[PDB]
Order: sequence, then structure tokens, then C-alpha cells
Amino acid sequence: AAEHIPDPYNDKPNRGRIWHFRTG
Amino acid sequence: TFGIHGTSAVVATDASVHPSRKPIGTFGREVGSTVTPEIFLRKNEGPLTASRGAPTVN
Amino acid sequence: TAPNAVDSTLLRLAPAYESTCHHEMTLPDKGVTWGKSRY
Amino acid sequence: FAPEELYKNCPPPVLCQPGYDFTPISYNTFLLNPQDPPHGVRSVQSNFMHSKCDYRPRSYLRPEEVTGTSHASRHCHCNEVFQLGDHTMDFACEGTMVDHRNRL
Amino acid sequence: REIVSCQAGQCGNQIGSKFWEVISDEHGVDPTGTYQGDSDLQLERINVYFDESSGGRYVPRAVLMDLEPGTMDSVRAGPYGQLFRPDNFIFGQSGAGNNWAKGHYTEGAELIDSVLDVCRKEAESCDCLQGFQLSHSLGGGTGSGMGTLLISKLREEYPDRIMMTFSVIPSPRVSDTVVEPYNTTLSVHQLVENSDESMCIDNEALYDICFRTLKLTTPTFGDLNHLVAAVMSGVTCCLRFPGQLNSDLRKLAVNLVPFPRLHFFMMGFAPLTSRGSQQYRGLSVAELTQQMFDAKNMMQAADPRHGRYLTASALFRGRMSTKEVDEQMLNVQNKNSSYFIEWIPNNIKSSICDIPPKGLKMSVTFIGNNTCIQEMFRRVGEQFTGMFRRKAFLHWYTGEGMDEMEFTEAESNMNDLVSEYQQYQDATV
Amino acid sequence: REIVSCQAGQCGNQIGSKFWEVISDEHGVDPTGTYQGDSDLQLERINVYFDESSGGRYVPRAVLMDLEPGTMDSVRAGPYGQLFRPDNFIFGQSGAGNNWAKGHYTEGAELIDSVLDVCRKEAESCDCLQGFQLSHSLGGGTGSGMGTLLISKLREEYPDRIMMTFSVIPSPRVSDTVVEPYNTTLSVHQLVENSDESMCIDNEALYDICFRTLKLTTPTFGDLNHLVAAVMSGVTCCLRFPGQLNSDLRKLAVNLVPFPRLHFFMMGFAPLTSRGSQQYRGLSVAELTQQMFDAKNMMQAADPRHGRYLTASALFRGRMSTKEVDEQMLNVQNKNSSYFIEWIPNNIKSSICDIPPKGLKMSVTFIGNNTCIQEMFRRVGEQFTGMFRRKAFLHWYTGEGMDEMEFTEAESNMNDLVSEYQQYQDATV
Amino acid sequence: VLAALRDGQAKEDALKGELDNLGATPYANGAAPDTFRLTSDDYCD
Amino acid sequence: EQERDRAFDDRNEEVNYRLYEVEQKVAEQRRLMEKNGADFNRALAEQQRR
Amino acid sequence: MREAICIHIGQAGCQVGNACWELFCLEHGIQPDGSMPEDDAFNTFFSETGAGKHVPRCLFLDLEPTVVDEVRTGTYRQLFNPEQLVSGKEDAANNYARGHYTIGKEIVDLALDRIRKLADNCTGLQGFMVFHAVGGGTGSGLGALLLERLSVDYGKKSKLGYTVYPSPQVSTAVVEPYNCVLSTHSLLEHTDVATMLDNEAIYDLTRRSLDIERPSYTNVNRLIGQVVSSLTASLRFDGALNVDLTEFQTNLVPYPRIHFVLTSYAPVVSAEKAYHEQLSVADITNSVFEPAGMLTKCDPRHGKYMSCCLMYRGDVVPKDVNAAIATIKTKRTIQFVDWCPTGFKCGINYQPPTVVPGGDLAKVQRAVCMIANSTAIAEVFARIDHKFDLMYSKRAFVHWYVGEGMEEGEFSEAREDLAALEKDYEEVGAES
Amino acid sequence: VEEKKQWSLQENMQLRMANALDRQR
Ligand SMILES: Nc1nc2c(ncn2[C@@H]2O[C@H](COP(=O)(O)OP(=O)(O)OP(=O)(O)O)[C@@H](O)[C@H]2O)c(=O)[nH]1
Ligand SMILES: Nc1nc2c(ncn2[C@@H]2O[C@H](COP(=O)(O)OP(=O)(O)O)[C@@H](O)[C@H]2O)c(=O)[nH]1
Ligand SMILES: Nc1nc2c(ncn2[C@@H]2O[C@H](COP(=O)(O)OP(=O)(O)O)[C@@H](O)[C@H]2O)c(=O)[nH]1
Ligand SMILES: [Mg+2]
Repeated sequence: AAEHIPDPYNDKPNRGRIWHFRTG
Repeated sequence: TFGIHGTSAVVATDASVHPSRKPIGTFGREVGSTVTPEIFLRKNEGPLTASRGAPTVN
Repeated sequence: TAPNAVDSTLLRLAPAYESTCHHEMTLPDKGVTWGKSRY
Repeated sequence: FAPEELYKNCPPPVLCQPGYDFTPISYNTFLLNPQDPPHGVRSVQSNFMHSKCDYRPRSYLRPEEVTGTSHASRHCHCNEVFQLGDHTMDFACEGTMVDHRNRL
Repeated sequence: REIVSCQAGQCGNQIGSKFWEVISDEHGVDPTGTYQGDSDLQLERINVYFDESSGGRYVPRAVLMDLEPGTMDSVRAGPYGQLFRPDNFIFGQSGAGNNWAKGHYTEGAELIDSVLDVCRKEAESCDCLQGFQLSHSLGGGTGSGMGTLLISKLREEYPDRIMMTFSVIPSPRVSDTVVEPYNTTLSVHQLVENSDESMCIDNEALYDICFRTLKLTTPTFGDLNHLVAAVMSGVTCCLRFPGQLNSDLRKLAVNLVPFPRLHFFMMGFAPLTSRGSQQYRGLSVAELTQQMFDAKNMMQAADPRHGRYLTASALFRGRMSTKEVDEQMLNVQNKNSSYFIEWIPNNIKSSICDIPPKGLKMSVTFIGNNTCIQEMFRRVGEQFTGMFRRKAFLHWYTGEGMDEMEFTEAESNMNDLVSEYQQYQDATV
Repeated sequence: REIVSCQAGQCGNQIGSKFWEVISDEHGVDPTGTYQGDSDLQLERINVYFDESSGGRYVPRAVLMDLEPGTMDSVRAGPYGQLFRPDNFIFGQSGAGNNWAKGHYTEGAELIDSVLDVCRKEAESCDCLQGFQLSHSLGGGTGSGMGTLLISKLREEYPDRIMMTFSVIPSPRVSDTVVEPYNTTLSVHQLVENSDESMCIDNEALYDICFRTLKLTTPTFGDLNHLVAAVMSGVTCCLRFPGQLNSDLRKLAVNLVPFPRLHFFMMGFAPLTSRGSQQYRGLSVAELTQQMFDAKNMMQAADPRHGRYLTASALFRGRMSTKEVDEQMLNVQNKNSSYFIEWIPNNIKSSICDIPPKGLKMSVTFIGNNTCIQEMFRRVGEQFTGMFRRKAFLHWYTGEGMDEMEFTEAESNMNDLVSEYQQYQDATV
Repeated sequence: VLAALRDGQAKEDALKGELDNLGATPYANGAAPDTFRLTSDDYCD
Repeated sequence: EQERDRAFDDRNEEVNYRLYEVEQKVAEQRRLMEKNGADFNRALAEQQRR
Repeated sequence: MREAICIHIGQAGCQVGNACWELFCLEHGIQPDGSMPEDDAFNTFFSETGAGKHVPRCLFLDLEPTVVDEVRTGTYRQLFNPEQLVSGKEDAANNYARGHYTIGKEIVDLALDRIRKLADNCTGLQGFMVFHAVGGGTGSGLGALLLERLSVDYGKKSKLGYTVYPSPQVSTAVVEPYNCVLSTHSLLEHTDVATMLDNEAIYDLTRRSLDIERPSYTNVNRLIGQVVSSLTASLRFDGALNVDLTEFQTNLVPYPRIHFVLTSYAPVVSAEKAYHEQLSVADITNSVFEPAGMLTKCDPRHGKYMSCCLMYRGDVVPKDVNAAIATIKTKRTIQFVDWCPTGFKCGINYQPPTVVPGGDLAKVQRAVCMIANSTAIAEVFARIDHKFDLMYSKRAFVHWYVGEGMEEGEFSEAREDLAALEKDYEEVGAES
Repeated sequence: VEEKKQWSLQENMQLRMANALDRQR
């Protein structure tokens, strides 16, 4: 067991490139 | 009707805008030996075609 | 009738494969107009 | 028959007793000549052949980072460099004689 | 009249193989070669992509390209490897080693003689060659290197013929190559002055289709290759099938390329709905034109809000009327003028083909010469400069004979390209 | 229009054996000498190669020349060995010893008298002799020297008959005689002024044919010689059978030899197809011309891209129309203007025979006087001078009686020939 | 070694017999081609 | 003329299949001959051992 | 075609090769006799003879007859060619000079001879796989000589050196630092990619993950064979991202000197705890970068990662690979050097690793083997260099090497070149 | 109207058999 250097656990949703050209 | 193959002309200026008398053709040319890293392509040194605004028809 | 292609057994054939300019699937002449080919 | 005329471009045949109970003769290696196709002939091939381009010598454009020395360690004197009698011989020359396609 | 296809590298060969599967779909060609098409509309223009044989069968007019025989192996042993002509398979004894230098100057140069042989026969054996198509990836060694060598080597011999590249552009997030910037730059500067159309396909968008559009449980390279294959089929459907407003690759190039160096395009496919959400979507012309300009259906990962659309091409397939497609396509521009180039009236050209893809109501292929491409070119240029700054993997390229200022010239070409993109983006009337 | 045949050396003996097997098959002549064909077309002009007997036997008009009885025993024990006339087998006790001097001066002379006697008998048995055909290898002892002696004697005795020769040109990779340069140099400067037309075969190119195109695993010398035998049949098909545009050896000579010292031709056969490529193939005039003008198809190891075509002849066989054979023959002329000499228009002459070889729809034999044979001449001459400087193996030739001036003038004439080819290759209008 | 030789020889004999049977079986199951034709045959009585 | 070229193509296809069959047979003949050489080898090995 | 020649040198190389070849036979279904019970995928490792037998493209070398006699009397005696299985007369006795100058020099020619027989038998060679240990005498000296001779014999052909460096505090011989530092010359100049397989990391991995209180060299060699099989399955079998030996060495080697690359495997779990885990792609990728989940005893967080090449096998999908890689990028405890933002290479094969029956690995749908060039690799090199400094500070054990035929200038040059490598790791890890 | 009923029938048929295949997966 190596030394545990603290690491921020970053769990965020990975929704990306959400764009929509305006139609109608 | 002779020599129209490969060109956009049902009936045969020589034949058409496309080259019906090109020299290289099927046989090819010893180009694998000539390609070498010493000589290469520079800025805007690609072959001049009709798409690049070059009037090759003339 | 079961079509020749197994993929097109679940598809509409006559309405889908018909040009808007133009129903028998066979066009009039093959060797003269479009299917003209060697052999 | 002197070594420094006989081995101008090939490694000396280092004699070694093991494998024999009598005088050692030699052992061939896999080294290939640079591509020297006869001029003008078509690329004629009877069967699958080992391409010389895949076996280009490592001393092709090896950098001479150290004061004019392409070789890095003393191990060139037992790998690349051989003392052919009264002359000294090195295969770093072959890197210059061959091309990037292993062509002479 | 005919398009001759070439696949280069592992990516190019796999994509081309499944693309030929797709082509055989609507041309009714068995894996063996025999034609059992249900209608003769599949045989009307089968000569565009196929060359007939004596046994009533048809051969793809495709040449394969890889220093690695493994991809040829997989393609030929696959379901449709029966179809390809054996002598068109051209391969070497050792792989490219993921090096543009090896694929373009040392390993590819000694191999491209046979490639020129085969492609010249395939090119001049047809009645009137419409153009050349190439499929490869710019991050690879033999797909990018030997592919660009083929492109530049064929451009001079066929200057008047249209020649296009379905370049699978790479990205750091899906970076499976660390020589990615080097290979991408060395391929793209050649493609800039050697290709009439260089359409770009991006892996991040390919996979974001598989989640955010398809919700596939186990998406694979088969699915990605079929996406690229559907793009390839759509871009040339009009040549092979009749339509109300026909178009060809020359017309697409004319309508999409305002300036000679402006020949890189966005890509998109529609309809694409997740198998569980295809119930609720009313598939119509409005829905397709929405999905064209929906983020979920673009084939390359870039942000179009930051950029402007020079030109676009909408290739529709299916039974439709022009009355609603043209009015919809002007409608989008009317309220998206903030995202379209002003000094060009009617930036988007539409084409209508009657035959739809098998199993589809109606499809549409979207090809966009958007100016957001400079963002991703800048992204690849930054990593290229960082790598070139420290001999980062530079010795592999320099040991194959490439001179050091090759990279400087390539980066200057890319800088000029992005500068032109930016200045035509912010140019006003 | 009789063509009396002669085969010298073991190489010539095997080539003539397979040639006679092919001719007998094509004319329906079974090994015992009878005739059980299905038509009188192959009986009408059977006198060109077969002489009738009282009992209905059809003996070949062939003369067999070899200083080693072993090859004679082999050909006699072959499948068609009983067809040849028994006394036409002429052989000596001592072999040629792989020496041009031995086969041409000391051992060939003592038996060339009987050879000339039997050849005179066969020639005078004919009604209107078109000429003589010889088959031999220029690297052997009795194939080269004794064959050249025969050619000189028949030149002196029948000047107006057409003298056709099939010379097997040696090459360094195949090279299986250390004195191939000596034998080839000593035989070329005889073939030049003694042979009406001399066409060449290289084992390199035969191996190329059955590797790249036929893909045969273990093709023996019978399969290797089948190609040259087929071309020997195809060059005289126009004599043996009627057709749309007939031809003969006199017509071919006058139509392919513009200058009397330029009569060396590259030769090839079509169609040739591997087992795996038979499905992806086709019997059409387009494919015939494609494979005929394919560089790899020539049975001489010279690359036509480095030279130019003086003249060439296409001996098409089979039911085909004049449009497909004229359109495409002018098409190749137009598209290869850099490789076809300008100061002689219409470099290619086509003849059509209406009886194709059995087992094939349509075939064509190519006889091309390309100016690239100077490369072969220059290569083997360079080998000759490299061997000549050190007087290597010259003690054999000098002890058999020859003098150094003969070698000197041989290489002088050969260098003259290569210079003549190069000068007219680079000459302009 | 003798048994190996006899077994091998018998096995090649069986294989050659199968090849001979395949050769003796015929491969003409269609109309015989009429290869012996002239273009002059287009003119008819 | 169509049935004519079709009949010749029947002949060509059937002779191609004939050559395919004989090629399979000769290839498996080669494999068996190699196997019998191996059997001789793997009998002479124990011969020499004994 | 598309083959790779396996060379095993020394004790460690020979047992590693035995494990590797039993694993390959298990993969491709060849019995120990050498026969079968499109299956020609074995062609990359086994040459097929007309009889139907499949002889491995392997070459065993050891100066001591015992190990090769063990191989010749083991279960796979009929698998291996009687030649290409060279036996030495007497061992190198843990002496690099003995293995490189006075005894290995007179059988390196037979080594190249049988290697050339393999080369002419093969047709599509991609490279050599040299399995050995630099701690010992034969594997250091004769291995260095063989590699440097292959360098001039076969030119720029790939030579992947799978080497067992001495471990930090687990040691076998007192002259291990000497042998390692001396062999580092050839492993630095005549080897494109060198892979650390030190015994300490494998021991901790077996103890903590395989739940085996008593594993041995047998299990260590099983793990090494699993690693090599995972690495070369891309060319062995069909896969999503087919990658070749040169294809990944060009991406793992940024500089000619900077080519030593650490290795790791996942998931390496015993069957008792293997069914208790979601052995997903993200989980295995995270377990790869675990400091205790690798096969090299060096903490990767103590240096800048330069290039990681991942070999995924089984039902693994490219988007689970990409999600795992994105999570790795987000997890900046492991950071990439500034001039290599890409830093990743991916190779996906569809063939799951077939476990060795009687082994300790568990059957898993998917597996991943990662090989990384990183500046944290300097720890083990610096430790070996300090051991060399302590030993050479007053000429301990140098008399053996000198009296067996090597100069002291060679020792000094070895230490100096290793110091140069120390400086180069830190130079290339420095920020731009 | 009937034609596009049949069209939607074709679409739904393909889609639901594909769903069945996915559940088989
Ligand atoms: N992983 C592994 N390493 C081994 C094995 N056997 C020996 N070694 C390594 O070999 C080192 C000791 O060197 P040696 O005993 O001399 O073995 P060698 O390196 O092959 O050198 P020679 O005995 O001269 O052939 C140890 O530190 C081990 O790391 C093995 O079976 N597996
Ligand atoms: N869409 C798609 N992309 C692929 C496929 N295989 C590889 N790629 C892409 O191609 C790039 C690597 O190309 P590579 O195989 O190394 O090319 P090569 O080295 O020239 O053969 C990566 O960025 C991959 O994303 C595939 O099957 N489909
Ligand atoms: N194509 C072909 N070439 C042959 C044959 N037999 C011999 N040769 C060629 O003839 C050359 C040697 O001729 P040689 O036997 O010395 O002639 P000879 O001494 O007069 O009988 C070699 O280069 C062979 O390639 C054959 O059956 N077919
Ligand atoms: Mg030992």
C-alpha cells in the first residue's frame, strides 16, 4: 500500500456540446 | 467517335476539355524512385487545377 | 412475393424504388439505354 | 586476403570454438546489401522477398550529439568497429552510403 | 461519371469495407458478387461504384492501402471481403509504425508504385471518371502518410478530376496516438493544396452520437464505421439514383468552396434517434432539417456558435416535395443570420434524390463549410507547436529523411489557413 | 505458307515439345498421328505445321538439335514424343559442354551438315514455304552457338524465307550459367544479321507472370513453357485459320521492323488469370488490351516506362468486333503518347483471327519492338565486359578455337545495337 | 519403418485412386461450344 | 449471340470448377505426402533410438 | 506472416519463455507434442510445417545446461526444435564481463545463426522480443551482446526488451547493481523499448490481489506471460484498434535515450475475489494507475507521465475506454508533461485473455495492460546508481569483472552514462 | 393517408424487431 496523496474526487455529469440552431 | 473515351463528349478543339491525348496514361512513370524527403511541396505549390482558379483550358 | 434480397423482405419495394419523374420494377430496355455494357 | 581489403563493408568472421570440436570456420548473418536494382529493369519478383527498406541500418541518420561521434558507447568497438589488422573499420559509413529507403 | 474509391490505413480500410457493405445494400450485390437487386434502379448506375464481370457479378472499384496486412486480412475475411478484387489488395512486409515519415517517404514510397498501377487501371478502365474518393485518418501512419502521398501523386496525373478525402480527424480526448499533432499537420498541409474536398469526421462526435443520440448499450467501431459509411453513401446518392434536383461532386464542390483553400467541411447525418425514442419523433422534413442543425447529429466535435457558416449542402434522400424543403432551409437562415455569413446570399444549397436508404423514410446528409474549423485547427496547432518545441518524437520523423523545416512549413500553412478562416469569419460588407 | 520448325538445346527442346503439344491439340492431332477433330477448319490449313503421310499420319515438320541424347530421350518419352518423325532426331555423342565455341565450331559443325540435310528435305517437301522458326536459349552451349550456326546456314541457303527465332534471354537473378554473358554476346551478334525477327523470353518475367498474375504455387517448366508455346501458336494463328484481318510472318516482319538491325521484340500473352481472380475477371477486348499493355505481363524483364515503342503487333484471336479492337488500340496510343514514338504514326497494328484457342473466349499475343530491350542488351554487355577484362572462362573458348577478336567485335556490335536503340528512342521529328 | 512405408504407400495409392475417379467423372454437362466459326458465317443461305 | 456467349461461359465456369476440384485434390495430395514423409521421420527416429 | 521472434536469455528469460509458450499454446490450441487437436492465427508465433506441426518461433539461450535440459525434459519437449534451444557449457556466474566478453562472445554467433534461421523461415517479421534479467550474469552480458549484434544484423527492426531489473529492497545477488548498470548501455542504445518486470512489484501484486500467501517464480512468470500475451494480442488476433510493435514503440519513445517504460496489468485478481467486483473498463483502467497495481516498484506520482499505451482485450468497448481515459485526465494526481498533451495510445483487441489452467489468474471478460514512459521511472535507476556508487566507491567485486575481461573505464563510463540518463529524465520532465 | 399508414407500419415493424434483437443481446 503506497502513500495516499489526497486527491479531489471530481464526479460531475459529462454532458457536452449541447447546442441547437433556432428553427420554427 | 474515336478517342472520346475518358472525356465528357459523346461525339468528338482536339476532343474536349478533358485530355484525350495525355502522355502518361496507363503505363505510368517512374515516380516511386523520384519521391524523396529532400524535395517537397511549399506554400500554395499544389498542382494548378480548375478548382484552384487556374484556367488549365488555355 | 419474397424479394431476392433477404434484407429487403421487411421493406416496401415498388413505392420506394420509383423515381419521381416516372408500376413494373423493370425499365423498358436494358442493353440499349442504361444497361448497355460489354459482353 | 588481408582483412582490411577483404572486409571493407562486412563484419569480420569472428572465429569461435563452441559448436565445433575442431577448427572454427564461421557463421553467416542476416545482413543485407543496400537496394541496388539493375538499371531500367521492371521490378521483377519470383516469390515473396524480404524488403531491404525494413532492414535499413540504424546508423543512417544517427545524430552525432557527442563531439563528432555518431556512436554512443564503447560498445561500438565490439559491435560496429573492428580492428582489421593495421586498419580500423566502422559501419557508420554505411549509414551515409545508404538512403532512407536502404538504397545505395 | 464514375467514382473510384481508395482506402488507406486501418481506419480507412475498415470504414471503406463497411462502406462497400452499405453500397451493396442498395445496389443488391451479394458478398460473393452476384446481383439480386429487387429493382433495376439499383442497376441503373451500378457502374458508378462497380465494374461488371462476365458472370453477371460486380466488383467494387476500390483500391486498398495499408503497410499492415492485418486490416486487409480482417476486411477480406469479413462478411463482404469476398467482394473486393484480389489484385487491388496492396500491402507490404512491415507496418507503418504509426509514422507519417515512414508511411510517406520510406515504406510508402517503395510501395506506391503498385498502388499507382492499380489505381491507374481502375481509373482509366471506366467510360468517364467522375472522381477519386479516399478514406483514411489523419492521425495514423499509413492512412495519413501514404494516403496523402496517393492524393498528391494522383492530383498531378488527374488535375481536372474531382478528388475528395473523408479524413477521420483525430482529437486529444480520443487520442490513441501521441504523434497525433505531427501526423495531422503533415497530412493536412498536403490535403490543403491537393484535395478539392476534405470532409472531416471526428471520433468524439462519433461516440457522442452513440450515447446522446442512439443510447447504444455496446457501441462499436462497426457502428462508427457505418456512420461514416452512411455519410459517404449520402454524399454521392445523387449520382447513383435519380432525383428532382440532381447534383454531383463537382456541383457540391462549387457550391461549398468559396475560395480554393476553403475545402474543409462539417458533416452530419439524419435521421438518428435512439431505438427507444423513435416512437415519439414525427419524422418529417422539418424534423430532418432540425436534426441537421442539432448538436446530437453532427459528425465532428466543434462549437458552431463561435463560428459562421460560409456554405452548406443538404443532400436529401426520399420521396419529398421541394416546396417545403427549400422554404425550411431558407427559414433556418432567416432566424440564424447571426450564425451565417452575411455577404453570401443563400449560403446553403439543397439537392433532392428520390431513392432513400434501405429501411429509412427519408435521409439527409449535411456538409458544412463552417468557419468553426479554425478552432480545432488551432487546437491541433498548439499541441504541434508544444511537441515541436522539445523534439517531442521529432527524431522518429527526422530519421526517415524529413528535413526539420518541413514542420515549420506545415505549421505556417496551418497558421495561414486559420488566419484566412478568421478573416473571412469577421469580414463585413 | 509452311513454317518449318527447329528446336535446339534442352531449353529449345522443351519449348518446342510444349509448342507441338499445343499445336497438335489446337489442330486435333492425337499423339499417334491421326486426326479426330470436330471440323475441317483445322484440317484445311494443317500443312503449315504437319506433313501428311501415305497412312494418314500427320508428322510435325520439326528438326530436333541437341548434342546430348538425354533431352532427346526425354522428348521421345514425352506424351507427344511418338508424333515426331523418327529420323528427324539428330544428336551427338558428346554434349555441347555449355560452351558457345564448342557448340558452334568444333561439335556443332560435325553434325550441322546432317541437320542442314534434314532441314533441306523438310523445306523441299513443302509447296510454298513461308519460312523457318527456331526455338533456343542464348545462355546454353548447343542452344546458342549451334542455333546461330543453323541460322547462318539457313540464311545462306534460303534468303527469302522468313527467319523467326524464340531466344530465351538469360538474366542475372535466374542466372544458371556463369558464361551467360559470353554466350549471349556471341549469339546476339549472329541473331542481329542472321535472324529476320528474334523475340525474347526471360525466366524472370515468366516467374513474374505465374507469381503476380497466375499465382501458381509450384509451376514446373511445363507450365512455364505453356505461355511461350501459346504465343508461338498465336503468332501463326492468322496463317493456320482465316479471320477478319489476316497476317503472316512476312507481314509481321515488314510491319514491325522499320530498320533491319532493330528486330528484337518484347512478347506477352493475354488473358492470364489466377484461380482466385477467375471470378473477378472478364473475357473482353478491353481487358485483353489492358493486360496486353500491362508492364508486368511482358515476358521480357524490361520496363517499358524507361523506353518507347517503335512498333507492335496484336494477334487477337476469337469472335470480336473491329470497333472494340480499333477504338481501344487508338485509345492506348493517345494516352501513352510519351511512350509511343512520334515519328511513326499508328505504332500498333492489329490482326484478328476468328478461331480462338480452345478453353478461352478470346486471346491476344503481343509482339512489341520497344526500345527498352537496349536495357537488357546493355546489362548483359556490361556483365560480358566485366568478365572479359579479367579473361574469365576465356580459356575454354580459346582452346576450342576461337580468337579474342571475335569477342571484341561481338561486344562492339552489341554496343552498337544498344546505341542504335537509345538514339532512336531519344530522336525527335 | 516397414509398416510406416506400407501404410504410407497404400494411402497414396488410395488418394491417387480418388483422383483418378474424379478425373474419369465427366465435366461436360452443357451444350458443347461452337468455337470453330468464321465471321463469314454471318452470310447465310 | 446471348445464348452463344452464355454457353461458352457455362463451359468456362465448369472447367474452372473442374480445375478447382483437381487443385484441391492435388493440394491435399501434397499435404498427405508431407505427412507420410513425417511418418517416415517419426518411425526412423525410434529406429535409430532402438 | 505478421510474426515476431521470441528470444529468451538466462534463467529468468528461460522460465519467462516457458510460461509464455505454454500460454501461447493454450491460446492457439496446440498440444505439447506440437499438433492441433481460420485457426492459422498461430502463424505469428508458430511456424507451420507441411506435416501440420507448429514449431514456436523461439530461441532459448543459457550458459548453464540445467535450465534448457529442464525444458527438454518437460512436458513441451516435442514442441520445441532441438536446435534454437542452445545450451551453454558453464554459467556466467553473475558476471556481466563473463557473459559479454569471454564466454558469451563465442556463442553469440550461434545465437545470431539460429535467429537468422528463424528470420529466413519467417516472412513478415515485425521484431524481436528479448526476455531476460539484467541482475544476472548471462541475461546481462550475453543479452547485451545479442541485442547489439542484432542491431547491426537486422538494422532498424524493433527489439522489445522485457527485462527484470533488480528490485529496490528485494535482491538476489550482490553484483546485481553492477550487472544492471553495465547492461544499461546496450539496453539504452540497442533497444527501442525496454519493459521493467522487477520481482518486488509482482510479489506485492500477487500478495495483495491474487490472495496467494505463497506464490513463486512460477506465478511471477505466469503474470509476465500474461502481460506479453496481452501486449501482442493486437497482432495475434483481430481487434478494434489493431496496433503493431513498431506502431506503439514510436509512440512510447519520445527520445532515443528516453525509452524505458513501466508496465502494469489489470484486472489481476484471484478467482476468490474476482466475482465480487464490477470488472468494468473504467474500474480496470483506474486499477492500472494504482501504484500497487503495476509490475514496477516505482511510484508513478513522483514524476511526469509522458506516454501511456493501453492494450484492452475482450468485450471492452472504445467509449468505455475513452470515458476511463477522460476520468484519468481529470484525475490530475497523475499529470502529463506539458509538451505531450495527447499522452495516450489505445489498442483494442476482441480476444479476452485465456487463463492458464492450474494458474492463479481468474477468467475475465476484459483486461487491460498499460505501458508508460514517465519521468517517475528515475527512482529505480537512481537507486541502482547509488548502489553502484557505494559498491564502486572502493572497488568491491570489480576484480572479478576485470580478471574475467573488462576494463575499469567501462565501469566508470557505465556510471557516467547512467548519471546522464538520470539528468535526461529530469530535463525532459522539466516544464517548458 | 393509407400509403403513409403502410409506411409507418414498415418503420414500426423494422424498429420493433430490432428491439427484440437487442433484448436477445
Ligand atoms: N521473474 C523472474 N525472475 C527471475 C526468475 N529467475 C531468476 N530471475 C531473476 O534473476 C535474478 C538473478 O540472476 P541470475 O540468478 O543470475 O539469473 P539470470 O539473470 O538469468 O543470469 P544467469 O543465471 O547467469 O543466467 C533475480 O534477481 C531474479 O530477478 C524467474 O523465474 N522469474
Ligand atoms: N471511425 C473509425 N475510426 C477509426 C477506426 N480505426 C481507427 N480509427 C481512427 O484512426 C485513428 C488512428 O488511425 P490508424 O489506425 O493508426 O491509421 P494507420 O496507422 O495509418 O493505419 C484514430 O484516431 C482512430 O480514432 C474505425 O474502425 N472507425
Ligand atoms: N522457359 C524455359 N527455360 C528453360 C527450359 N530449360 C532450360 N531453360 C533455360 O535455358 C537456360 C540454360 O540453357 P542450356 O540448358 O544450357 O541450353 P543447352 O546447353 O543448349 O541445352 C537457362 O537459363 C534456363 O532458364 C525450359 O524448359 N523452359
Ligand atoms: Mg543461470
